[PDB]
Amino acid sequence: STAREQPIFSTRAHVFQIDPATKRNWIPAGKHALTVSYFYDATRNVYRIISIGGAKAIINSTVTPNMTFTKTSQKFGQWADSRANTVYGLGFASEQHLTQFAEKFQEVKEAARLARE
Repeated sequence: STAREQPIFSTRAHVFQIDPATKRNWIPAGKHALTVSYFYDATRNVYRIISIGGAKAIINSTVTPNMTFTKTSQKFGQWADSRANTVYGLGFASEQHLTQFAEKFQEVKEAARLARE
């Protein structure tokens, strides 16, 4: 619990990102399903969504007080990251998995809100 980086939640999902030019077409990021997790950075007092693929951080989004995750199908969800200047999309294996990720997003945003004070 005293770790610099504390794992919070991990799940599997295929990752995508909206095309930066028109923000209409979805572009797969790392074709295969990857582990997507929420971590608590005790060094910066922030929560982050991280996903590693091909020795690269396909996702490293800091969860801010007004960042929102929206379900756009029964198994897909997305969120805009204004800091990173992109939009991430996740395709889960089931509706239950999407629900799990979304509920954790909300629980973690609450922390960020209090974290911001």
